[PDB]
Amino acid sequence: EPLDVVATFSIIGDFAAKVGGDRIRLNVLVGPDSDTHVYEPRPADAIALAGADVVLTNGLEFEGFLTRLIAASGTDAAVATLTDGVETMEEPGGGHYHYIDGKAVFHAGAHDPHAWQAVPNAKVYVQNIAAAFCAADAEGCAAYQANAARYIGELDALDTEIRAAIAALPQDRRTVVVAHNAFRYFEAAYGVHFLSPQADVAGLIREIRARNASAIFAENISDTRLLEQIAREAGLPLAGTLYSDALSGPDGPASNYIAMMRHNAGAIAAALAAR
Ligand code: NA
Repeated sequence: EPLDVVATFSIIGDFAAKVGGDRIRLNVLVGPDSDTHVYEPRPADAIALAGADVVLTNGLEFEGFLTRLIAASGTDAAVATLTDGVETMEEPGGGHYHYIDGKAVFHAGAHDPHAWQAVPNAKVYVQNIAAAFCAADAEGCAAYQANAARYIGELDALDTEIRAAIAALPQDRRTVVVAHNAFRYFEAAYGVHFLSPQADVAGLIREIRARNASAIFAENISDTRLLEQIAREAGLPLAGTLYSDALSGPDGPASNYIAMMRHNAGAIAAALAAR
C-alpha cells in the first residue's frame, strides 16, 4: 500500500519487519535502550497511530491508551494483541479468589509480559503478526505468509540451538541470579533457573547458597544498586548482561531478536559451564 504498521516496542518491531518486508512502513514507539519497561505511553505516540493501518501490541496493559488515541484520530486501525494464543504466566503471587455467587472465583491479576523469552512463543507472535497483516492487506498475504514461514524456520533452529546448549550443561549447574527477573518464560521453556529479589536479600542469599548459583547477570530494568548489593553479599561474580525487554542498538550484541536470544542463551551457558 504501503501497509502502515506501528509496533509498541523494538522486539515486536523486529518481528514486524521480518514479516512485512518491503510491503510495510514501520514505526516503533519505544526503541532500543529506552528508560521504559517494555512500552509506556507517550503523547507523541499519537502522530504514529493516527496514520496507522495495524498496531501491534504485546498484551492488554495499555491497550486503553492506544485504542483511545486511535478513536480520537478517526483512523480505524486493527490492533493486534500478539500474546493471543500464547500461554501467558501470572506474576509471582498474582492470583486471589472472589466469592461472586456462591463460588470462589479465581482472579488472574497481572500477567508476566516477557513471553518472547521462550522461542516457541515468538513463533506465535510472528504467526499473529502475519495474520494481522494478511488481514488488513489481502493482496500482500502470500508475501507476509511466506516471510513468516521462513522466519519461523529460523526461530525453530534457534530454539533447538538453545536446547542443545543447555542440555550440555551439568545437571547441578542450572541456576543464575538477576536483580529483576524478566526471564521466567526462558526458565519455563529451557532447563535453567533464575533467582531474583521477590533486609530480604538474606532470603535470596540463602536460596543462592542452597542452589549453588554460579553467577549474576545485569539487565536494564533493575537499577544497578540492587545488583551490586547482591553480588557483594553473595560473593558471586558478575558474568555479563542479559537483554530483557529491548533490543540493543544496531552495533550492539542484540540488534535483532535472534541475536538477542543467541547472546542471552550463550552467555548463560558460558557462565554455567565454568563459574
Ligand atoms: Na527497558
